[PDB]
Amino acid sequence: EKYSQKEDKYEEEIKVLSDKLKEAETRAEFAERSVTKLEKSIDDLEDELY
Amino acid sequence: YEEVARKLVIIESDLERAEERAELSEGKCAELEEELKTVTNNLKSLEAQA
Repeated sequence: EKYSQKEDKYEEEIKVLSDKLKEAETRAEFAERSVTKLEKSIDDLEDELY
Repeated sequence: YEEVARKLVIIESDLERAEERAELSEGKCAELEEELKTVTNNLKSLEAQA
């Protein structure tokens, strides 16, 4: 029973980590689009500046 | 003869009791072998489950 509950606690740690990972990865990939958008805008602004 | 005949009955009755205790302690030991195998198999089930 404590190991069934740990099966659930560990499964919950996987579920929470899966949700936190989906947020960290979605935020990382979105923020990486903000990286690429800021970077592209910086290159375009540099082409304009040039 | 009467002392050993009445004590023969006591000793036959104590053989019936010594044998009854052989049967009762053996019968209970065998019940405990079954209880033990049941809790050992339940323990192995719970241990396998755990």
